[PDB]
Amino acid sequence: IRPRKKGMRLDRRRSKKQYKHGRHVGGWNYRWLGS
Amino acid sequence: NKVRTDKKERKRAFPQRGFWKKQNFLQVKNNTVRLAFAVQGVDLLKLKRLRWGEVRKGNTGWWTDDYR
Amino acid sequence: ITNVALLDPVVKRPTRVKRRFMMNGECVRISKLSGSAMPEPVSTSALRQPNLYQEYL
Amino acid sequence: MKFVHPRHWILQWKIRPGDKVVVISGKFKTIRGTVLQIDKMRNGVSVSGVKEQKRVKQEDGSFIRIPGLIHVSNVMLIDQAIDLPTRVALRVDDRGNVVRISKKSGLVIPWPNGEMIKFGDNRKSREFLKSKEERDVELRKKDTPKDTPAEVAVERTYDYQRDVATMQALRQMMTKYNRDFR
Amino acid sequence: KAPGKYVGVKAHPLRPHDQRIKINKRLLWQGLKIMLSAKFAQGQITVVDH
Amino acid sequence: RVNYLLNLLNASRKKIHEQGGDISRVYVESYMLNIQGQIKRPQFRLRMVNLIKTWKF
Amino acid sequence: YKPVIDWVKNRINARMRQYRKRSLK
Amino acid sequence: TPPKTPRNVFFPWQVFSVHRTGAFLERRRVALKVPVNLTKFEIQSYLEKIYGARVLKVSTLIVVPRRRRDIFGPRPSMRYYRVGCTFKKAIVTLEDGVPDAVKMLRSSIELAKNPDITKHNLTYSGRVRAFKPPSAAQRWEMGESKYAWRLPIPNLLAGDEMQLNPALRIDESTTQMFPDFSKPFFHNAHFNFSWKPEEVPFQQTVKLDITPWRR
Amino acid sequence: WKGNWKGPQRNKWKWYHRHGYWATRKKLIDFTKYRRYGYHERRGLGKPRMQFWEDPSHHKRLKKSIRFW
Amino acid sequence: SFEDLHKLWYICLKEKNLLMGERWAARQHKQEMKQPERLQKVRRTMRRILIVLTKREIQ
Amino acid sequence: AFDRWARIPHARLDAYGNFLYRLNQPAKGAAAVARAAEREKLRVEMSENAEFYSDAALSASRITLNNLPPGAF
Amino acid sequence: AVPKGKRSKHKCKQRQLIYFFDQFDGVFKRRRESFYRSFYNPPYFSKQTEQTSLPPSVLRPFRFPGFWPGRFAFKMAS
Amino acid sequence: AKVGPSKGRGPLLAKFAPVGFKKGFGAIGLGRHTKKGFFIINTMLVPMFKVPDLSNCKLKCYVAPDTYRIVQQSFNKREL
RNA sequence: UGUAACGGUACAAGCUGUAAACAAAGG
RNA sequence: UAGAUUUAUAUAAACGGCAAAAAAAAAAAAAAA
RNA sequence: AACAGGUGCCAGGCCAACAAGAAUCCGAUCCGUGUAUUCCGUAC
RNA sequence: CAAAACCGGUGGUUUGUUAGUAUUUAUGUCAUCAACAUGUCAAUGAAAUAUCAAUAACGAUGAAACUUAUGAUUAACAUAACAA
RNA sequence: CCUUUUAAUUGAUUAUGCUGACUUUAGUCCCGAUAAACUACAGUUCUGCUUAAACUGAGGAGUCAAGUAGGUACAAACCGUACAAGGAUUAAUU
RNA sequence: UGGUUCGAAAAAAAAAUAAAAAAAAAGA
RNA sequence: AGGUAUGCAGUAAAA
Repeated sequence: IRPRKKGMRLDRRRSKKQYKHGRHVGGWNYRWLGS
Repeated sequence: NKVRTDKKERKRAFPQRGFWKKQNFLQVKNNTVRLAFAVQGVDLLKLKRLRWGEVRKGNTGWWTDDYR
Repeated sequence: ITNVALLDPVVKRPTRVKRRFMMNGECVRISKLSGSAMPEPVSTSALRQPNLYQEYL
Repeated sequence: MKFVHPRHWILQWKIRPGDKVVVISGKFKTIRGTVLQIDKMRNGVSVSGVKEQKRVKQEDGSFIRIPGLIHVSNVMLIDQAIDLPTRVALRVDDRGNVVRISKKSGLVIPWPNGEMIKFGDNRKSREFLKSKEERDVELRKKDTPKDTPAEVAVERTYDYQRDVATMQALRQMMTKYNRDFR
Repeated sequence: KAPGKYVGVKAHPLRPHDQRIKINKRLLWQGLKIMLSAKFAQGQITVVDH
Repeated sequence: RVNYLLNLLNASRKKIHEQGGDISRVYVESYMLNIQGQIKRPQFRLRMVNLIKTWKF
Repeated sequence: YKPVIDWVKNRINARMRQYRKRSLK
Repeated sequence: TPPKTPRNVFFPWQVFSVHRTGAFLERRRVALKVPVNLTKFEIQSYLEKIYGARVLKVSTLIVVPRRRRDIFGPRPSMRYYRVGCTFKKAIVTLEDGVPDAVKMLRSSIELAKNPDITKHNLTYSGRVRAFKPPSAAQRWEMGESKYAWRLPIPNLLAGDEMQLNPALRIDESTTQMFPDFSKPFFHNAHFNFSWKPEEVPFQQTVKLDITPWRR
Repeated sequence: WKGNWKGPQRNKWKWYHRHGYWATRKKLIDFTKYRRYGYHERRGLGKPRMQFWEDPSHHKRLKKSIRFW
Repeated sequence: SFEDLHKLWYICLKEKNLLMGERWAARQHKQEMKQPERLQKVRRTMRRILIVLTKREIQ
Repeated sequence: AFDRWARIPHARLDAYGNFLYRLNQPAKGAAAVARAAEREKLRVEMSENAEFYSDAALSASRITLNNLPPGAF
Repeated sequence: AVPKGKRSKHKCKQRQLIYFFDQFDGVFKRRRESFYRSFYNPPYFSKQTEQTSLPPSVLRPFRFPGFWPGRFAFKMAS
Repeated sequence: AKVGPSKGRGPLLAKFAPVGFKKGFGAIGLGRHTKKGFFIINTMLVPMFKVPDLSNCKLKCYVAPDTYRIVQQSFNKREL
């Protein structure tokens, strides 16, 4: 990705999409620590 | 390279008649090392040429054996 | 439990509580924000209330 | 023998070095002997006259056979009152002491002498039966240039009041700028 | 990954399913009666006080 | 590469002599070859990649 | 790398297909 | 990575160890393995306070062990690895000498690896031509004047211990005989400076004829 | 080819500014896919359960949630 | 006291420097140093010094 | 390296010794203390009613093992 | 041009024998004859193998003691 | 890949980067860059090592082997 | 939370954080 | 729960306009999420 | 017959801290948790 | 016309003997991305706390060995021995 | 064993089938540009090409790559190697 | 001798880095 | 015709 597009894109962790999937080593239905 | 990531093994899959030995460069390097040792009184070449268990003090050899 | 937080006795804001031990072995819970000791938990005698939902069940 | 999974560790043992036992299964079945060592991590037992096939040559040029480790479940304790092998029950008295009761006679099988048992140098989970030669030296009875002598080691110099005062002074007089390096 | 191109890929794979079937309740009733008759005939029935 | 066979022959002669056989009347009566495998190396060419083999017997 | 199978999804889909198939009219 | 050094330490954890080099080191120099995050001032203060050493200079390099591929043994895993740890090599120059047997490596198995013997006459790397900056005496400021040996004070201090005449240090097996100045000869033989002595006669200055066709 | 041959270049500046850790973060890709040398969200199990014979005084499970002074 | 532990810390630090020098020298020859357990001894001593001081501060 | 001053065996040298030492030590922690209290109450009751129980039952009530791990058996 | 079929094992065996005889009569017999004629001279002594080789010798051993009519060794002196 | 941390190359360093890349190793700061390419050093920021007078100290790195026996007997005499 | 980089540890797909496998015997 | 526990993972959101740089004088300045 | 683990392989009674068989006979070459017969324990 | 629980602790069952297993990198690509490499942590053996003695022969241990024990396993395919 | 059942997706000489092993072509094609000597009484083989000075008050007129490409025993190992004050004022010690 | 640093000029951010650790009572 | 050695602000002119 080149500078002009980088200057307008946002980082992955600026949203909540990271916490809306259950992907993990054991599969796709991660049970978080502490349930 | 040492990590064997290059493609230099590709040519080695084909025969070649021979390879340059770089003897001029290697002999210059070897003589530089020999001079560095010799200025301090060491005969590195003699040591390298000695037979196993052979002791020769000074610049001596088969000719010394012959004439002594 | 993650939706809840302990409260500092001095600042009254979410805090973290660590257990420290004196020479004699007495345990003291200390709050990060102010360094204050935690007050002793309210006694079961004072906290007790009937559980009417279980009686209903 | 291989080390066993801790799932198979035996919490309290019914067999100790010096006990007389009989092998129940294997090539050495029916053979009686005395327990020479036990390994509690391997669940292993060594019995005199059983599995003696490892040879070692000693100074006089002679070969001696050492007995091999076998699983503890292949031997049964011998009750000396009836001179027969028997199962063993463990009973705890009100004093807190553990004793062995024969299942065939109901009598106490006393523990072999405790002074005849030696423990591994770095692992006390293995026990050995002392010989008379090693026992005799028990009754018959070096520092280094960087070791502290005991008279200095056991010296007590800590005082609570002094420590409190000195640490408070350190904390309260600490500075933060180096004025002597250059 | 396709049939004939990978081990573990099937064209007609086995599928999870319910193995239960249906039978006429009248047939079940008649079968119970026949089973009691068979046990009596073969002497595999004993009657106890309690 | 016949040094391998020469080493085998020399070692066999020495072994038989040490065991007390008369080297003067020892003959090679038969042989047997047993393959063990072949190590393969890529050889990159104009339009294809080949594999050259070094035997192991 | 290994091709790990999503058994939750596969079995749920298989059950859905089975129920539909056996309830068709 | 390593914990940052506090303003007051009271309990230093940093390990200074002696490093045996395969290269040559001078008389008053020693090589030490040190944590990467320490500065020259920190190293010098550490050595002067914990050991009382009189340190003159500290030079630093960062050493990262090279990548290595496991390719050799039977059933080899072709994975990458590094032998040792990344560290700061600190070469300390002190007021007093350090034994060569301590600081440098030796060998009677590979006879060529004797840096204490070969000294700086060899480069212990792939470097072919050694680069050395001009010496302090060769510099001008605080350098050795090439006519100071003729001055009164140096001769008063020399006494009978030293002879200052440079003519006495000429290597007979290297220098050539003096030539006649009126005949063709090389400047490099006996002059050893960047100027023309007046005793050499007038020289001809030749300017290239770049356009002969014009004349 | 024409003249001197030119192919894909090996440029550290370009590669690190276009395909590095932060550049990959800014890209719009499947972040649930495992990446050895970059950001990914295939989450791990954490520290496993203690075996019955280990010392609970030494068994450890949390780093950030309990970080005190 | 604090002074004795402070002195012992530096004594152990010097010993550890020497021992690590020996360990690196041995590794250069691909062999184990002599009496390797001294390093573990020194490490245990230093850690216990720190434990003793920190308990007093915790009080 | 074996340390003779350490009372509890090093786990990496003697795991069995470490485990048995911790088991035989006095109970510490709320769960272990509670379990020890229940065992003590049962022991007292059985000692009072000795004539109504078997020798094996009495011995089992007398067995002592503190600081067990969760789901030990 | 390429083969129109696979050469059979029978023909491959035939070729093995033919090539064996070719190589035998072209190289191996000659080399063996030269080797056996070289025995009438002292063995070659390479000056580049002095450091590890035995001292130069001229004697060639008689390798079948059962056919030796002479003496094998001299009695120890005194 | 041919660039980056792959194939055992690991994180980037100034040794492996072109001139201009800035990456240290964790040293403390000791001054300020000037506006003209210089760096003014302040020695007040040099950490101060606190070293006690080790001269005439009877303590040593290890402890004599007899200390174990002495202390064990001295404690058993109290326990018994 | 999870993961990783370096460092220590048998120079490691384990353990572990410069206190880098262990304090349990303190006014 | 005896202590200790480096670095990265761009976080004033345990919080509230949106909008680059987790939140940027008014206006220019624009929106299906 | 799922009366679980371990023990040289298929053990309710050899070990596994609380029940009950070193049971007997027959086994190419070692062993047997095996075959046949039989006794015992079980609110397991 | 007969018959009439809640919060800790401890084990067991089912999921599941009938189902499956997934955490580390070697290798490709500018990148998105793709992709079950290398048997097993493990010489053999139940036991190495059975590999001792030894130039060689006979011996030692082991059920089986200097070896169908000091890695096992089709076919295609490789080599030999014996037979009219 | 027999009996009954099995939803096994259950029978392979063939899809320029897939994943592999192993034959034939065949011991066939493939071998890059210039080379000698190192001695039974001194020495200087021949050839291709020519920036090979390394303090002379001057860091010796560059960038980039080798994720360390000219260190080290006839080693595709182990070990070692980039010092901006160049540390040996080592005309020392002997 | 360069980078760093000011300018060009840049969140156009080289993950494990810094003149970059809660920011003056600093105890001279 | 980038910035040179007490260093931060700051105006003008210019081989």
